[PDB]
Amino acid sequence: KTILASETMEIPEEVTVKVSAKMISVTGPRGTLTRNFKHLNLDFQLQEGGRKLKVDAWFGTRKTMAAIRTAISHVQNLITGVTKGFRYKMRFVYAHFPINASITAANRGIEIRNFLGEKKVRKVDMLDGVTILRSEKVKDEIVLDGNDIELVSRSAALINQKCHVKNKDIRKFLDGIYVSDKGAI
Amino acid sequence: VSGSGVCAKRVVVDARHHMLGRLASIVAKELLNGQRVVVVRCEEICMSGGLVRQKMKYLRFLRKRMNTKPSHGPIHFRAPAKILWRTIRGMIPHKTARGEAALARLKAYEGVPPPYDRTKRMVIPDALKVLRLQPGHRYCLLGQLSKEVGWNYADTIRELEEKRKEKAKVSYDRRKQLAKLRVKAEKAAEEKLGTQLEILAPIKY
Amino acid sequence: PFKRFVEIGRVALVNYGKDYGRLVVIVDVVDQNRALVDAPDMVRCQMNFKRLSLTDIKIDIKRIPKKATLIKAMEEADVKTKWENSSWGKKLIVQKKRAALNDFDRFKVMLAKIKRGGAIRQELAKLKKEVA
Amino acid sequence: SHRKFEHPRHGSLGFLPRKRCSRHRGKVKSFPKDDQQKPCHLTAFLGYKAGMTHIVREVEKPGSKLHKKETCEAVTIIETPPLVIVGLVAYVKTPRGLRTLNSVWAQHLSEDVRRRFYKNWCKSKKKAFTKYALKYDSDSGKKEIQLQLEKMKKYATIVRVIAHTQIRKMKGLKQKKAHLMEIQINGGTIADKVDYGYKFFEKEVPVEAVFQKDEMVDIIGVTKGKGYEGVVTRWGVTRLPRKTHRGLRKVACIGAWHPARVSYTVARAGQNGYHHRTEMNKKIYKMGKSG
Amino acid sequence: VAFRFHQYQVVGRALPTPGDEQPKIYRMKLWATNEVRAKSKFWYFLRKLKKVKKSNGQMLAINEIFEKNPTTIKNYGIWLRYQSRTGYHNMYKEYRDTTLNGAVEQMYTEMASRHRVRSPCIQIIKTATVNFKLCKRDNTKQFHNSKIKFPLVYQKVRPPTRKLKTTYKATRPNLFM
RNA sequence: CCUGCGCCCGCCGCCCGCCCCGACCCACGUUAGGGGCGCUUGCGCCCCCAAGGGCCCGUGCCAUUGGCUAAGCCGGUCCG
RNA sequence: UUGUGGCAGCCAAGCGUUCAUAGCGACGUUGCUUUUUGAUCCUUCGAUGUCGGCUCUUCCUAUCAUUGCGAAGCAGAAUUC
RNA sequence: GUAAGCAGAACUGGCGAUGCGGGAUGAACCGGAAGCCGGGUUACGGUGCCCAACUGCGCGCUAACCUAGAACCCACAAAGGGUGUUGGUCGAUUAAGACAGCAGGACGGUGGUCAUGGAAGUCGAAAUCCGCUAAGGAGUGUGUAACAACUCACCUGCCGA
Ligand SMILES: [Mg+2]
Ligand SMILES: [Mg+2]
Ligand SMILES: [Mg+2]
Ligand SMILES: [Mg+2]
Ligand SMILES: [Mg+2]
Ligand SMILES: [Mg+2]
Ligand SMILES: [Mg+2]
Ligand SMILES: [Mg+2]
Ligand SMILES: [Mg+2]
Ligand SMILES: [Mg+2]
Ligand SMILES: [Mg+2]
Ligand SMILES: [Mg+2]
Ligand SMILES: [Mg+2]
Ligand SMILES: [Mg+2]
Ligand SMILES: [Mg+2]
Ligand SMILES: [Mg+2]
Ligand SMILES: [Mg+2]
Repeated sequence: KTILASETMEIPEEVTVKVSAKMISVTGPRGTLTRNFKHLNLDFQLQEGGRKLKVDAWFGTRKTMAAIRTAISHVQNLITGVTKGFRYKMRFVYAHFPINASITAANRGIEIRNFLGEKKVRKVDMLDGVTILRSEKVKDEIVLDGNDIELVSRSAALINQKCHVKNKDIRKFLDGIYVSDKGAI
Repeated sequence: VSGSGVCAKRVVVDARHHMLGRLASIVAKELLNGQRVVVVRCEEICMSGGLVRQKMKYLRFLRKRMNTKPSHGPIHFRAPAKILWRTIRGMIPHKTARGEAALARLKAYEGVPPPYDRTKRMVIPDALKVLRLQPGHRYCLLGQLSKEVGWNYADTIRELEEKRKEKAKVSYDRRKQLAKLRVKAEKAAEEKLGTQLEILAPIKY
Repeated sequence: PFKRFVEIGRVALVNYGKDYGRLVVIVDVVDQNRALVDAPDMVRCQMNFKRLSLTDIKIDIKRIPKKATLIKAMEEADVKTKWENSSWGKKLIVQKKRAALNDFDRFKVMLAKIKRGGAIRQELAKLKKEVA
Repeated sequence: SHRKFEHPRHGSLGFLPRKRCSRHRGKVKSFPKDDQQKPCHLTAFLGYKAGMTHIVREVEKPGSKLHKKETCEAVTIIETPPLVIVGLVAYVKTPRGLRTLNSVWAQHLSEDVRRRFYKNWCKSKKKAFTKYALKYDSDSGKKEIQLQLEKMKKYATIVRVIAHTQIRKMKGLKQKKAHLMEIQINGGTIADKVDYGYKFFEKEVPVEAVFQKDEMVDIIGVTKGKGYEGVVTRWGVTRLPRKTHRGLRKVACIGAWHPARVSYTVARAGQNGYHHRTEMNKKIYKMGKSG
Repeated sequence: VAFRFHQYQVVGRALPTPGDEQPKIYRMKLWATNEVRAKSKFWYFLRKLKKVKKSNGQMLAINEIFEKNPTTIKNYGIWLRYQSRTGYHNMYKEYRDTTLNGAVEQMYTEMASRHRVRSPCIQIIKTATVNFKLCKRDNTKQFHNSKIKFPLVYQKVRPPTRKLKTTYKATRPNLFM
């Protein structure tokens, strides 16, 4: 019912944004990230020659005006993933049994052993942009890094929900792999 | 809905991004009115309400079967062309001689088989998704529903369409060249004839 | 970006009703659905946006002009003759004229295009054979 | 009116109708999914069940009580003389399914395989393929046969060979009319498959070139026929008490009052045996090659 | 054209009795779809407010009120009393229309839409032309903006007349806002 | 494979029966966008609304007696 | 029809060694169900074979065990919602 | 009578005894009562298809991952909930800096107190003033058996709508 709702974001000058129909492709020193926004029913327009991306909702409701800042928030993550990148961190938390994390191939997967003394072996591959590396400096860490904040976050979540403790009171058997520092490097 | 009133031998309709119920209702009255209809690209028919609602609706349909003899029971078709035909049959009196004759005039296909690929394919504005659905309301494709309820010819229809669409695009380009040289001919002839074409100037666009 | 807006001074075709084919000037918008439209031949009245079509022409006015000021600004931007000679506004005019051909006129046009049709084909044959 | 005590249903609803098979030769209702990097092999044969006997072998299976022990096992012998490939068939993917595109036959077909096409061989003229044979002796005819091969290579998505058995080499079978089937070629491209099949026309395939030792195979065929059988043997339902009027060997209640119909799930009397069956994972213990 | 509703002055008084040869005269401004329904609603309020029934009363004059400047846009406020499914309420509204008749027609429509309230359940207390700079509702205020500009996000695709209706068309409709 | 006195195919001699009455027309894709054309390959130009268009001797009693005939167009037939 | 039979809700005085709501839930109150019985007498008295078991099939969920989960006065084992 | 398509009364009408149009279907619900026909127009009810009649012109509300919902009688749904969404009513805070979020911050007569084996406030906890100030209850849990700081309402710093 609101005639016009719009928000603007600035675009750093070491990256270039190429919005087509609603395909916002972003390119910079680290790589290229693309995302589909055809589902939004908004109006995207670069102004000042690519240095601002101004997004528009005509006659939207509260639900539809909620999309403006999500798209704006998403495009930030596409910007910052292509300059600095993203890096999640997970600690190994265990009471008695050490968990033996081992890489699969060229930092593209992990293979976690002995979790709660189980003989079963846990297999999880990294998504396209994500590499995994055991921390050289901290007691029990694995460090995930990549361009796409979402692919990095799903990989972090994959490894966490593959170490769920079953059958036992989880207020005491705290064992698992959890996200420690979720910042952007 | 009364009927087109057209004298075509048949009308080929490209059902892509039409609404199943609205398209079926238009087509049904045409068949009753004695017209013959070909409907192609039924895998591309759209249905309002998302896939989840439409899957649930279809699996309630699978439950209906004659308990003592399921082969006699309702016959659940998976292919989109047969989904379209039964939806149309629902809108026709099909247990009369007149309705049997109406259903005979209908042919429905997945994709665009010969000879209908080199034929002009009409669209029905009363059932188009752009005009009947508000952008931001869930919908699915009738091809998508069939894939998830047991139609095992989705991929072959996809393989065939890519080869056809490529084969049609070079024809687009071939006519594109032929259109341009004909246009330059238009000028070159229309300067050869001067005042002799004066009667056409006020009725041209 | 879009290329046509509902706003002050925008001239819009009336594309449905008994009044089909007239240019009006949006002089104030009442709500999200209804406009107030004034043209120099008619009484300023409110109309729905569903019965209009925004054109490409604009004139440089205030909100709610005076009829004399409206009549002036229409001519200063030359609203009528621009609509009449552009392809969109000429399609309307010809489609009226084609309707008004009597039977003898339709015959002499029928003669003209047969002669023109021959010209094109023999013109088009010479290009088709000249180019290889 | 719930049943007082429960027990699982007698018989399987998955093998209905329990009618006589429409086929004497077993039908391959699915071939192994193709793996284009494999070399061109065949996927099936036609054998003849000769009989049974038993072996005694010694097991290696650490953790089993049979480990380092003997065991006695029944085995079945299937006589499998070489197949003879007489033809090639190509298939193409259509929106309705798979379709035969074309087919090329060998020049020379034995009397046995040609008997397959007649219902009274002896009083016929034996003309089958007598004119298709002449396509191999004129350059215009050879041109067609070669052109048909090109068409298979050009469009086929699946290639099958036509093969017949050498029924005459089993004198115990009082049969001269060979059995004929289509056997799919897996592996290689379609160009590889067509070359593999045609190259090898009129020739013999041993069982070695397809099956190996200790591999698992499915066996397809029609079971023994037992005529018209009542519910106790046909379906396995229990007998009724001795003192029943009008007979023991039946099903007491064939349905409730409603629905007012007999359901397809209730056990009835009818044909028993001579049914089509596919039976999986029959292991191969020994291949016997003459010589 | 016709407005569905019309504004009326209705004038009336009690019957002259053997005392009070000059009973007191009352007036209202009423909304109805014709004079007959206007007179009927007058005798509704005057029975329940001033305790004079139509039987013991007398009708003096009835006049229709028209808009002075139909060609301009006025803002409007309407103070209305209505009945819900579980009681009675007071509600205030803002509307934009060129005539106050048009303003009232929208009000009944939005009551039947947003609240399922029917016309026999609404009593209009007070009507006014609230000049802008004092309009309260947010919907009405966003239109108090010279340089108003917006696209047409919804646009009907339809022939000028049904004469040009077809069932089939060669190409898809071509739309852009 | 295709009936030894049985059938099949091809040409013209047509006569019925049948349908029809100009029984003319292939882009994909989306619609908070797209299309044609040039040159930075992106920018300019022009066009965007309905096949509401184009095409076609479209004009001879389903069509007068004969001859002639360019260029152009449509059919049958030959071959590729 | 739903008194009675069976299942389920809401409020929360209290229990739960302290803590209304882990698990319960008094005094009150709202429903559902139609395997009980009662109430009724609409159908059938020129007849619809009237208990139970045996046999066989199918259907429901208001889920006992089996699969996947959530909570706990869940340390584990067991148990409960 | 808990009730019942239950039993018994009062006024009127209907069915029974009556076809016809509508409510998909129905004895009594809505319209309307009738010779055999032509033409016109209506009532109830309708106008996407079935199915005669608009995919008509307008304005809002609804998005159902429960079979969304959709016909007087009529083929139910209740108490009770929702930070789904849309409108209103009564109050409030706001540039004198509001709400959120983050916190250095909650200090002094003051453990005069309240437990004579414990508590400006911190197992616990009767309760009323005052000192400072843009300011902070002689503190319901900030958790230290006990003077230590972040997490309440009460003011400050950060934020600027
Ligand atoms: Mg109709
Ligand atoms: Mg029983
Ligand atoms: Mg049981
Ligand atoms: Mg047995
Ligand atoms: Mg006996
Ligand atoms: Mg009860
Ligand atoms: Mg009870
Ligand atoms: Mg009785
Ligand atoms: Mg009885
Ligand atoms: Mg009886
Ligand atoms: Mg009897
Ligand atoms: Mg009887
Ligand atoms: Mg009986
Ligand atoms: Mg359940
Ligand atoms: Mg009687
Ligand atoms: Mg009549
Ligand atoms: Mg609400």
